Amino acid sequence: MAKWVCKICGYIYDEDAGDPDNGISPGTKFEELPDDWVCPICGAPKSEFEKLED
Ligand SMILES: [Fe+3]
Ligand code: NA
Repeated sequence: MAKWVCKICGYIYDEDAGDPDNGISPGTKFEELPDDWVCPICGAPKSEFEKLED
């Protein structure tokens, strides 16, 4: 699955890992993260992530 970078701090949201400590099971696509999910490192909103692909 895809990976997304936090353009603030460099955290990688890896869809295969999810974010279970913050309520997100492995395999959750970035689009399906709740609108108010934030970077677990710096708190950046979803708007500050970019998908790692061409
Ligand atoms: Fe961040
Ligand atoms: Na933190």
